[PDB]
Amino acid sequence: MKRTFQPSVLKRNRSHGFRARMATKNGRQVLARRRAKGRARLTVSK
Amino acid sequence: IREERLLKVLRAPHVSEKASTAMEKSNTIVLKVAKDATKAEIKAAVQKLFEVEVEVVNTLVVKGKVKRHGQRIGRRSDWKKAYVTLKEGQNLDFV
Amino acid sequence: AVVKCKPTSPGRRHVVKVVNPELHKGKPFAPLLEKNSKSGGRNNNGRITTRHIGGGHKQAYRIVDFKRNKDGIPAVVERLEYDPNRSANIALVLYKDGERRYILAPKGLKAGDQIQSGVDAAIKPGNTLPMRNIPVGSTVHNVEMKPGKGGQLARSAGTYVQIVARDGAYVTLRLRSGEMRKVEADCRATLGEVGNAEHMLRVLGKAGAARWRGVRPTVRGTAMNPVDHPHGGGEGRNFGKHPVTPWGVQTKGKKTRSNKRTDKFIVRRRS
RNA sequence: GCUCGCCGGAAGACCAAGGGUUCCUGUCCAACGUUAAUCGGGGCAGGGUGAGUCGACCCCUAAGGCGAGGCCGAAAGGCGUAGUCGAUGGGAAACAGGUUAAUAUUCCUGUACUUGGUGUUACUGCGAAGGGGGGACGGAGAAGGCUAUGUUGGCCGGGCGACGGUUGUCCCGGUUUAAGCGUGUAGGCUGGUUUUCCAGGCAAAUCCGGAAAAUCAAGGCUGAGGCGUGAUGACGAGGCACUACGGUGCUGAAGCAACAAAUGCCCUGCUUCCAGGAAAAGCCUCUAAGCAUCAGGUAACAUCAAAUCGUACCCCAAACCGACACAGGUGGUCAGGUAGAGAAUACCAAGGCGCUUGAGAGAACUCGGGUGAAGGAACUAGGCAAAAUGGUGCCGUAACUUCGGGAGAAGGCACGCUGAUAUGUAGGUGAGGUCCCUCGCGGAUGGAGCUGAAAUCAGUCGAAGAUACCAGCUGGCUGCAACUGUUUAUUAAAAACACAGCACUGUGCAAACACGAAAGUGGACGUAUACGGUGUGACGCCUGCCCGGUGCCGGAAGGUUAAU
RNA sequence: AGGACCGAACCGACUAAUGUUGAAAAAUUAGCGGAUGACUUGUGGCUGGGGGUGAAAGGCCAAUCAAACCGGGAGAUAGCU
Repeated sequence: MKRTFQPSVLKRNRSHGFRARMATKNGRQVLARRRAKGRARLTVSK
Repeated sequence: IREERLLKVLRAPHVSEKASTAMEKSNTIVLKVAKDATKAEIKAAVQKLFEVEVEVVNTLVVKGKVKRHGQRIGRRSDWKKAYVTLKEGQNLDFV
Repeated sequence: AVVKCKPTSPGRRHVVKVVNPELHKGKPFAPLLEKNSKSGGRNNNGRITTRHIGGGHKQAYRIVDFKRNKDGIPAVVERLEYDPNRSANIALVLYKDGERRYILAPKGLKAGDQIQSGVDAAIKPGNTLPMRNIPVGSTVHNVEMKPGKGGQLARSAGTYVQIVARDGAYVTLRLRSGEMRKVEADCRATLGEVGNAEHMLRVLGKAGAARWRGVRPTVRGTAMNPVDHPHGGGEGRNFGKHPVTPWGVQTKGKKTRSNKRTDKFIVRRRS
């Protein structure tokens, strides 16, 4: 039936995109944790 | 425009059946150009370097394919293609 | 014209609608209009601070003049309009000099009526003036509580205030709620009453009607679960407690008025 | 290649989203594909996406977001002003044909269009973040004008046909043509023009609004479609040449008329209702600071520019969301024929498919169906399921009723074809002609052609004519709930919830209340005919007793009591 | 005129059977209810867990809800197995 993931790009990027993280204290802490674990990509970007 | 930029625009002649077709039938040549060059600069650069008259330059961007080498997934680089219309009094040189 | 409907469908049965034939059919006066957005009864935290609001038809804000401060310049009534923003009707009036303003439409008002505001104005309904110049005992609406602020009291349809006392700087009013309140005599008021007093007669007849008016359903507390309300579940139909608001404060008789500022003004409570 | 079969308001065609090369060619068959696979949406290599006018960008704002100063807050931070972002909305302009193995409104042929820059020339009061208009807005309804489109006829090309009959009232196929530009029609809206005054439009105004005369009756605005051009052009059944048999080249008939007709357009219109139906910029005009032979504006011709990004393919799905090539889920657009009220249904067209294991056999049993003697609920918790009803017109219809209903109550009757009334009627459309004209896309007359119900009478076939698909079971008594609604996504749709209404009570506006340590916000740009809370729950009849208990409201005399 | 009637798309989920290591972690087939509105649906936004939101079923918040999910305290504690 209608499942849980109905994808949208504009949605995806406003919610989790780079800039969206950088907006806030918490977000920059996420990006800190990721850079510390050494991910391939931090956020969802194209 | 500066000439120094110009000589950096045009990478290579594009060779294929479509290419040959337009070159023969419509009097048009096909170029791989630097990803960032524009219709202005390509018009300039052909008119300058091949010294022949350009009518108009149409362009497109080719997304490189995705390949596998030994299980590894690579991505062929993008690039830009330009259909270059010559005013009819011209006849092709290949150097 | 208050009229019942022939019941051609169960919904239509109890409907009483109030048809004022004198109202302007066709668009309002545009330069006097504003944009208005419905809030869903939700504050700047997006929470619902006031339940039971939302949906409703779209409305445009008519800019109504409550200060009536354009003075000593006659104005005549062009037409009566329906205001979705309030109970009462309104009037589109034309001051001699070429300005138009909306006002509250008082009783006895109809197209063609000369009115005017200022200290000097004649006493007839639809005229405005500071209240020390008003005959004691007279009936008025659109009353200010502070000089120059604009009207606040008795803006609803059919409402009005009776002026029962003049003493020094303070006139005492009998408010529509039945409560005697002092207001400084320098506050302008408007003669007569608010019209469309039959507003209160009209019956909706069907839930849908209330839902057009921007009113969403109301869940009886004692229907909910004990977690959601103090009134709480029970087995079948069970009450057991004294009635309270959802936040636990006692309702049905508890006085919640507390101000010590405004006290010196209030003579006596309504009863 | 040939027959067969299924979809056809889709199982077709085009998008947005989402995917990201799956597109097209060659080549390969390990793995992948529920089997083989020489095939593929699999592997490897190559090719493929061409824009001033289609989108994004860009200009403008909605809700909402961020937010210099600012207010607030232990810190982080919260709120918000000027701003600045944010489309799902408003903002300039391109069409037909030809072409690729794969793009095309982009390439080519033709024919156009818009906005800017410079230039000339003629004329000239130009200037904004300010002013005013415009942009600019609901539901329902009605029906008149049309067009897409279709059917028949004329026309043109071909056909006399595997089996009786077919030179005829016979058969098959075609009968296509756009934006633009000129024209100004069915319709809708609105009096016009000139002069004087007024300061209301935050300052200014010659513009808007207001007042006063003067004068004229047609004036302006809007507008589908038609007609003309576009077009001696294109497309065009086919035929003639060559062919690697895949195609290439040449040539090219007719290309009209009547009728029906949208849910598309006129129409953001018109009529009506109440629940009273975005904002802002481009756009038009008024002027302030200003600048005056400069500048700048208006028109015609010339001239240049129009950047960048998206463009392949899939989108009712084997490519998106479901772990799979998954019987599920996904918004917008187009809408052929006969029958039909119809976008239902049945069969077909354009077009796409036969759902990626078959081959036999023809047991029990299970699934999905079809039929049944005699009986007809005897079954069972219960007529669960099955059967039956089923259409259109006409006749007929009860208790009870809030007068609307109940009611499609119930029940019954005609229903095919052929002929006549009439070689096709009533209606619908309306040619030719004649007359008129303020001469036209005009008016009247006019009735050829074309279309076309319904009925009645006479006949005829069958067991059966609403022959299929399609398409109410009905009646009697009673519980509860007035009613339409809403609900336990995934065992409960109800008698639960809501409900219109009723009552209590709170609340005087800096409202109670609610969210916030606070600022602030909602309540509301509302104001006691308002707003919140609780209970009851249409309508009709009514709502009796009790203040001792808990609670709430009023009282301050005494007794009692905290910090100090 | 209408929370009017019959009835497709559209929205929903009343019964029955099949399915129950399913074609599907809630479907299919045959019937069933609403279908001009308290309707339905697209794009975007808002409300965040001692909270939301709820025509109120303790329903709903990513197939997890009488207090979501992820990381931490943390090797919680476990007279129990």
